[PDB]
Amino acid sequence: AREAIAQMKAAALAGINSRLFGLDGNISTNSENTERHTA
Amino acid sequence: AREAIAQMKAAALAGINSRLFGLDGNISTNSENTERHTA
Repeated sequence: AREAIAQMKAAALAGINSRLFGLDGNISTNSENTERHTA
Repeated sequence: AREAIAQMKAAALAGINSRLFGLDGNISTNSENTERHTA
């Protein structure tokens, strides 16, 4: 049975790419403006 | 008659090869695979 177990564990895991990062929360698509308006 | 009996017993047994074994039950024409399949 020691063989058959390892065959199961290996058969049920393939293609799963770990990729320890998820996604970052910090977005900056465009920097902050910091300018004014007048008439 | 002691002679004639022994002649019968010897005449009626010839070519019979004893061969105390019959046949074994254990067959192994090809060993057991123990491998998997995936897509």
